Amino acid sequence: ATQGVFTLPANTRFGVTAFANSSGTQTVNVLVNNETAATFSGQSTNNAVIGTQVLNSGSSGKVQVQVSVNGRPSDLVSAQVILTNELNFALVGSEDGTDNDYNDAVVVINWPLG
Amino acid sequence: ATQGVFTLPANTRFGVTAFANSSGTQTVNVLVNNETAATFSGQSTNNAVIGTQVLNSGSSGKVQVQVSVNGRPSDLVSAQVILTNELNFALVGSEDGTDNDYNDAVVVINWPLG
Amino acid sequence: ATQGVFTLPANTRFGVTAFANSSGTQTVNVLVNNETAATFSGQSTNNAVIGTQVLNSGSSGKVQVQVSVNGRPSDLVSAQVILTNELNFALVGSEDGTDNDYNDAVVVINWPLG
Amino acid sequence: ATQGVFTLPANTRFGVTAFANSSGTQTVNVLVNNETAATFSGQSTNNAVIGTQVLNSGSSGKVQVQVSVNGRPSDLVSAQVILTNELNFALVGSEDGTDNDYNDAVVVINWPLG
Ligand SMILES: CC(=O)N[C@H]1[C@H](O[C@H]2[C@@H](O)[C@@H](CO)O[C@@H](O[C@H]3[C@H](O[C@@H]4O[C@@H](C)[C@@H](O)[C@@H](O)[C@@H]4O)[C@@H](O)[C@H](O)O[C@@H]3CO)[C@@H]2O)O[C@H](CO)[C@@H](O[C@@H]2O[C@H](CO)[C@H](O)[C@H](O)[C@H]2O)[C@@H]1O
Ligand SMILES: CC(=O)N[C@H]1[C@H](O[C@H]2[C@@H](O)[C@@H](CO)O[C@@H](O[C@H]3[C@H](O[C@@H]4O[C@@H](C)[C@@H](O)[C@@H](O)[C@@H]4O)[C@@H](O)[C@H](O)O[C@@H]3CO)[C@@H]2O)O[C@H](CO)[C@@H](O[C@@H]2O[C@H](CO)[C@H](O)[C@H](O)[C@H]2O)[C@@H]1O
Ligand SMILES: CC(=O)N[C@H]1[C@H](O[C@H]2[C@@H](O)[C@@H](CO)O[C@@H](O[C@H]3[C@H](O[C@@H]4O[C@@H](C)[C@@H](O)[C@@H](O)[C@@H]4O)[C@@H](O)[C@H](O)O[C@@H]3CO)[C@@H]2O)O[C@H](CO)[C@@H](O)[C@@H]1O
Ligand SMILES: C[C@@H]1O[C@@H](O[C@@H]2[C@@H](O)[C@H](O)O[C@H](CO)[C@H]2O[C@@H]2O[C@H](CO)[C@H](O)[C@H](O)[C@H]2O)[C@@H](O)[C@H](O)[C@@H]1O
Ligand SMILES: [Ca+2]
Ligand SMILES: [Ca+2]
Ligand SMILES: [Ca+2]
Ligand SMILES: [Ca+2]
Ligand SMILES: [Ca+2]
Ligand SMILES: [Ca+2]
Ligand SMILES: [Ca+2]
Ligand SMILES: [Ca+2]
Repeated sequence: ATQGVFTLPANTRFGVTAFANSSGTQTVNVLVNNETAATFSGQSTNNAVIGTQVLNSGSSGKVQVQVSVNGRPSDLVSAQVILTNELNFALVGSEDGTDNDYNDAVVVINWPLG
Repeated sequence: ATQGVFTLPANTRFGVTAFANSSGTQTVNVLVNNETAATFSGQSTNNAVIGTQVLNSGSSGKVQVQVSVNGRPSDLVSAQVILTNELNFALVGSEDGTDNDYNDAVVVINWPLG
Repeated sequence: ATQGVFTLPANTRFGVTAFANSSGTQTVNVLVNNETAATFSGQSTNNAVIGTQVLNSGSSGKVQVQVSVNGRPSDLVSAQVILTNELNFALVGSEDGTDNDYNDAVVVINWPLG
Repeated sequence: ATQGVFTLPANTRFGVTAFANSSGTQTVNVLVNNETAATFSGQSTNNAVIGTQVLNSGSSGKVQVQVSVNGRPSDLVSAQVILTNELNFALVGSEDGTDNDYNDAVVVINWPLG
């Protein structure tokens, strides 16, 4: 199935934060309405934050996360979970290698903000 | 129900990260096997990452998150989600006020690392 | 925090299924737009299905699950999970006793159908 | 990523329930320790419960869901959710066609029971 694609409410600010757990430099691209809105880059094996930003979901609300490492797209796993009918998490894990730990870049999207 | 309590695998490193979305200064306490292991604080209405840390779950794997604002416990919501039977997120929201956005402090725990 | 309340897309059919795991007879009510839409009751300690129905979320999309045992409201815990940005689960557990298993009535809502 | 594979606690009873939403007849197989322990088949476009069963995770705890339509495997999506650190849902959707609704067979596993 497609992974890393989420429909947010329109015109809504959301947070996006990425963590790295890999020897490879992770490049995380966040696309809003099909256009690149943020790009994070970094390397850690200790869950460092490699980027955080606040974005607006725009007219459609479409948000897509993509991850690549040494020019190759990582395999993604994702889900959205909603707590108390209010608090939304869009979660992505990614795998750049052969161990299927799926933590190589971890991306958390959360809304609402404020 | 009790919220903000998670059983992790024993002797496992995990990340804990907190975000703020409130006019009130948030204080986030992270307990591991019933003793404080990390404390984060800050004040933002734009999702600032007020703290992030790597901890070890220790022998019994018990991790608890508590949130307070001006000495008053916040009401918590939480859940754990597991992707591809590998990648774990323990999620907490909290409410310090009257609007029930539950984002006033948001805490994300992730494992495994590395 | 409020539990067992979910906002569905309007005019959408959804399934609701309830299971029992308790010595007490479980009464499960499903409200749509603040009005009773379905009621199930039964008793099992081995996960029997005590009710299943297809409902329409109607003009409001507002769905609430309530659980009680002989006039005593059970404590609920709930969350919504979305897979591949398409497949939705609204999940409820409930506790009628002292063991905090939260399985005494379990309610699963899923959409879309068809 | 692998989907539909879950690690349960050993020697633990769990419920498994399957729903259908497709013109095609769904075949759902639930494997415990790599052998089929339950099978359900049926056709519905209205979320029929094509089967429910209580199984034991046995000595290994590995549980796998497979879905096919006249022998053709369906693509799966899955996740596990844990509420109040005690109530577990393992969730599966599947796609047999071209519309990406992922509801063609839906499988929910819950534990603990009793
Ligand atoms: C009927 C039965 O199962 N008897 C068991 C006894 O079971 C208890 C135990 O399950 C407790 C857990 O809190 O709950 C008692 O029931 C209370 C109700 O709880 C609900 O139903 C339960 C069955 C659980 O599903 C629970 O999660 C639910 O919340 C509650 O709603 C109600 O208001 O009050 C009830 C109590 O009045 C339930 O009776 O457990 C004992 C100890 O395990 C069993 O005794 C043991 O039996 C084994 C054989 O299996 C053996 O004989 C052993 O020596 C003996 O101690 C008893 O059979
Ligand atoms: C039988 C039926 O429902 N006929 C409908 C027609 O429905 C389509 C549509 O649902 C597509 C979606 O991809 O799938 C067709 O079935 C395919 C199988 O898909 C599975 O079953 C489906 C019912 C869905 O659940 C889907 O999610 C499943 O994956 C697939 O497994 C198989 O390999 O191939 C199948 C054929 O492609 C299904 O037939 O939809 C049309 C258009 O909406 C309906 O026609 C409209 O009917 C209304 C009245 O309701 C009115 O008459 C209107 O004018 C007319 O266009 C048709 O009745
Ligand atoms: C003074 C100001 O900025 N006014 C804008 C107003 O802001 C409100 C509104 O957000 C309400 C929502 O309940 O909360 C008030 O703040 C609370 C505070 O709530 C916390 O902080 C908020 C910013 C928000 O994040 C809440 O979710 C959070 O719980 C409480 O903690 C505190 O005890 O009491 C204060 C005061 O009541 C905000 O001041 O929002 C509107 C709507 O956008 C704007 O028009 C105002 O300019
Ligand atoms: C540290 C390690 O990084 C990543 O794996 C890399 C991979 O991206 C790259 O292409 O190739 C190397 C060498 O094989 C990988 O590193 C090894 O990964 C092993 C596990 O598969 C093991 O961790 C070795 O210690 C590494 O040298 C990640 O995909 C991996 O999860 C892990 O974080
Ligand atoms: Ca990896
Ligand atoms: Ca890794
Ligand atoms: Ca608030
Ligand atoms: Ca807030
Ligand atoms: Ca109970
Ligand atoms: Ca019970
Ligand atoms: Ca389909
Ligand atoms: Ca379908």
